[PDB]
Amino acid sequence: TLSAEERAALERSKAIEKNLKEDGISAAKDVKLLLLGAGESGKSTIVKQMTGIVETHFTFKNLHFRLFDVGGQRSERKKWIHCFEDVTAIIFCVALSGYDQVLHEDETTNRMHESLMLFDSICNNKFFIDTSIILFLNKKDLFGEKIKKSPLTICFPEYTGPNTYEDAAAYIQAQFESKNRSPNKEIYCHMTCATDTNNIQVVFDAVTDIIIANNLRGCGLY
Amino acid sequence: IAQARKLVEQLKMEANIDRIKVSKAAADLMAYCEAHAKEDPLLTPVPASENPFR
Amino acid sequence: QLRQEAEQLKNQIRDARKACADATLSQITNNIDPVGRIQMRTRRTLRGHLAKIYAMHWGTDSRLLVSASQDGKLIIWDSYTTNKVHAIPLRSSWVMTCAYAPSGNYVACGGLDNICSIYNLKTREGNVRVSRELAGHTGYLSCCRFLDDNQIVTSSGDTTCALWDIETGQQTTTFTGHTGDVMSLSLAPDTRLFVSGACDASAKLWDVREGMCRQTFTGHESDINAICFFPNGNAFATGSDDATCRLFDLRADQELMTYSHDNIICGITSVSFSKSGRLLLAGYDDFNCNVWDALKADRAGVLAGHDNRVSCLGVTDDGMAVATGSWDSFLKIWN
Amino acid sequence: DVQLVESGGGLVQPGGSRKLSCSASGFAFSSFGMHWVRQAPEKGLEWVAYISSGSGTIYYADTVKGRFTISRDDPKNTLFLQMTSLRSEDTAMYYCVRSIYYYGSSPFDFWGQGTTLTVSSDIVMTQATSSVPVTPGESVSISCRSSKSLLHSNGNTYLYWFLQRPGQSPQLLIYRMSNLASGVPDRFSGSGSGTAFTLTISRLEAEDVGVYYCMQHLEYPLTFGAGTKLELK
Amino acid sequence: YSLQVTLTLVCLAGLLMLLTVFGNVLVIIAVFTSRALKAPQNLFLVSLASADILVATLVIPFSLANEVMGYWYFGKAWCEIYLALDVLFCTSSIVHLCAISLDRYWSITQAIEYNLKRTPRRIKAIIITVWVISAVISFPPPRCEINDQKWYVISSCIGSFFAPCLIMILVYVRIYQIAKRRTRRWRGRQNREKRFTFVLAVVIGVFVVCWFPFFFTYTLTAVGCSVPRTLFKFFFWFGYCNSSLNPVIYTIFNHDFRRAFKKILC
Ligand SMILES: Cc1cccc2c(Nc3ccncc3)cccc12
Repeated sequence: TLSAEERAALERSKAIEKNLKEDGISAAKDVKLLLLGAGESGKSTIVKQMTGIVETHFTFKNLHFRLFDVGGQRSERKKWIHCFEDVTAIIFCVALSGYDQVLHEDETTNRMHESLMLFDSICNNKFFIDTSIILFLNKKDLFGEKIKKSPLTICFPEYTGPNTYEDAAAYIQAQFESKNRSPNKEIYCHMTCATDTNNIQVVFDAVTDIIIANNLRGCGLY
Repeated sequence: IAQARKLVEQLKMEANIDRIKVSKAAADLMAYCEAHAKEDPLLTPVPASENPFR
Repeated sequence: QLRQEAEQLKNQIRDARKACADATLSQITNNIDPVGRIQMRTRRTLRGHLAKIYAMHWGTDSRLLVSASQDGKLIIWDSYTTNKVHAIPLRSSWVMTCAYAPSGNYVACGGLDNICSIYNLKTREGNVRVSRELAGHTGYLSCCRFLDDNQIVTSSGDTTCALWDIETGQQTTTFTGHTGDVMSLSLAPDTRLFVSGACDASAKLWDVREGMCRQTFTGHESDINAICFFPNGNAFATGSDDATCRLFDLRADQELMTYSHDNIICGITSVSFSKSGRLLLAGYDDFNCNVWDALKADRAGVLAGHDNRVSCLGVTDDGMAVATGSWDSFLKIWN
Repeated sequence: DVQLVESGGGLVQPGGSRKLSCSASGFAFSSFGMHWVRQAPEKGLEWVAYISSGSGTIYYADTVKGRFTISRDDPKNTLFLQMTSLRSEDTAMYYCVRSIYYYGSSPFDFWGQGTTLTVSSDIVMTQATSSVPVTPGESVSISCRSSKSLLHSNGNTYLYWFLQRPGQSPQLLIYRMSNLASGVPDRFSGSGSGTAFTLTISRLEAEDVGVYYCMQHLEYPLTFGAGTKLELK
Repeated sequence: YSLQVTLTLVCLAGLLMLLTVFGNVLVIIAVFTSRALKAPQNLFLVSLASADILVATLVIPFSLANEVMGYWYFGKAWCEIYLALDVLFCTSSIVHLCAISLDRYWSITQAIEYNLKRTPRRIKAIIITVWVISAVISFPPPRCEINDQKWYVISSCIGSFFAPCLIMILVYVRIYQIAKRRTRRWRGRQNREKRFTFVLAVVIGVFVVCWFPFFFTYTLTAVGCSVPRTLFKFFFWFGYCNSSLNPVIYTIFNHDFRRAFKKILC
């Protein structure tokens, strides 16, 4: 057998193991969300509604949320992206108002196109292949003013649709819903006016639906 | 401007490196490997006794 | 104009390197005898973590090792008995690197919070405490190494590396010019030079005392994810998402040999050398780690039973064993 | 900083009961295993009891068994010893000692000031000498003997050396007959075979005058050798 | 009894025992060796596999001996315990299936609350409750026959099969309705509808087809109909055979389990 010193060391190791397991079990209850905006997107507004990675946590209807945003990370997103692979869902904020706004760098880069392309890259990633995405289209008031008096054709040349506005909002919503190759993975979209107070409710419903879908996958009912 | 000048200045002394013959460098690497190969346990399996990890 | 000057230098220097290039490791090492079929077997399995393991490091005693995982915890393992010596709860759960002080009194960890944390293992209160919070970087921490008990070198996403004075908490030196997220670094045995690989597909050798790059190595088709020095501190090897490993000679300023196989198409996460340098080990994104003959450039033996990407790999100072950490929250000791 | 204070001793008639406690402050008391060590009024040190860090392991001496119970309450950082049917020879001086067990640890590193109490097989460490005539500036060696080999199959010989200067609590010097306790002058050096051990003191001074004890940690009950005293001829 | 057909029968039942133990232990390992399988709900699968291994390993030979040998040559002091242990093992397997179904239903509906209450402590509590109910139901009763008391047989059969069968049927019907309602790219969704109908009908049907005949025919004998003749032995054998297939139904339709089994095999 082993000496008294090793018996004590093994007891300490077992206590450490038990504490580690208890911490892991306790931490597994909360839900982790990745916030992925684009520049002037309404991600800051969403966070306010509620230098490296910024973690914001909150409890809503006896549920604990952990929302991470990588805004100060100006490095290449290709690296460190795999860290948020086992994450419950994503939050994506596109500014409907961007439809008519070349990127500040003035590279003739339609704000929305940059977002459409960024969204496509994020959705068709090796990781995050099965992570449902919560899509936020905020600044409806702005989109609402701009959609009248300026055509969405500027952003989507193949508009082929009524200029104003709920229909325009449906065109852009569907254009974002597209380029989702994977099945069994839904994108929940919401229209944000920048002053609503039910976005917590919408995210909670999306998370509950995601949890229900995951539980129905374990039963083998993919 | 300043960046180009800094790059040229850096290259002024990154190409001054005295570089040895590649064949002799490889020979030196091989000689070190042969000399220290005896003590390497992963290269030459050690007896089950004197093996810290059972 | 000055750009043209830089180009002409890049041209003349290349015409000069090719001059000091008559033979190849292969041609010179075409008569050595093959190592054989290295068949290492898991001897221990550390199964305490609950999430992906992103880094590990051996202590100088070759018995204790520290591993960091995404569950926001650092574990000090006693490899001989598979006992947990310490469990350090990290303030930030996004840890991507860890280091063991050569003296063994401190352990450093860092990650996506852009700061490097130093932990005191020897305290009168018998608990691990954070001693210093090195926060000067802008991007995420990528690698850390202890020059001594009071000096540490780190790499970050700033495309820069820094040398720190722990007591003062200030960067005593900074190394700029990587034009790409520095993703790893290694310390020479002489402890006066070190190298770092970056996403710019190049690795640069730095002088710690001075603080300027001396030699820049290129010819790597993609990012660089791992770098390690040869045991004699006269060469080093690099991994990459290119699916190839390479080693360069400091005194030759040139590539010596390439370790690639057609069947292997995936990135390389870590590299390491055996005590004698005859064996080069490299973790792969294919869930397994291959072993390459240093001079023959042949895969001596594939070596892994991990369930996900082998994130970290490390050989003991006595060379007795090699530890592999993977995204399956498991650490395996191979001997 | 770290210090242990205990006060539960006093004049007790034979056959009575008493409670002893030492309050631990300045360190993570919950992460340390605690020991009780008894010293007779005249001389000698002997282990009494021990409670693990998690209070999941407890040990006692032969005479302690059936009369003494050791308890701890980590929330309040206090160590407890209960005495029942106290015997006349039980009158002695009590110390509570912290001890942490992991790879490369230093158990028995800190000792309390102690509390006096008055009333009315096993490994035999053998510190042969009992007094050593010495002068400052000259070396001195003290040897300890054990009945059974202390060298475990691990390669660690669990032999400890303590120094107890007059009128003050004992302090750890060497653990495992090869290591040096923190904050200890380098002149001390422990070495020996699996059964015989010794020390080397270089340029001895008047500050090292006292009594030294060798203890084994190979297996319980922990045993102490009688001490070897130093003088100033 | 038969002279060469006995060899065919003994051969066939040994085959059964082998397959059973093999699959169940494969599960216990995969579950215990797969990190992705470290979930509190798989303790139910582990307990079911252990119970099935015990039943197959020990109860089968005594029943394989019986019928084959043709009489209870083993200690008559064992029939009163052999029968009770057989009943306990089978009822424990059935109750484990019912508890797994109930956990699945409670996870699908009221998902947030039940996930909050999906502690391994609760999982173990449910396991112990299942085992204790199985022990309680089995505690009462040159040859050995099963108990024949009408009231005891009727009560035991009812409370050991009919209730869990009804519970499973109701829970899985509700789950099917929920999936259908949530069913409404489109080809993938309609492919998914077909896939879930299947995985559920198989789960709903194997258990019924394997146990209902015996328990139906068992009560029929108890109530007094007792029309079952020899076919009861076939129904009896169909019920045990069901245990061997039980792990397959509950593990094959899960990718994490399929990949674990593939790794184990290769
Ligand atoms: C009430 C009850 C519940 C479970 C099992 C029982 C049993 N044993 C079987 C029956 C069918 N197949 C395999 C084993 C015999 C008699 C009664 C039982």
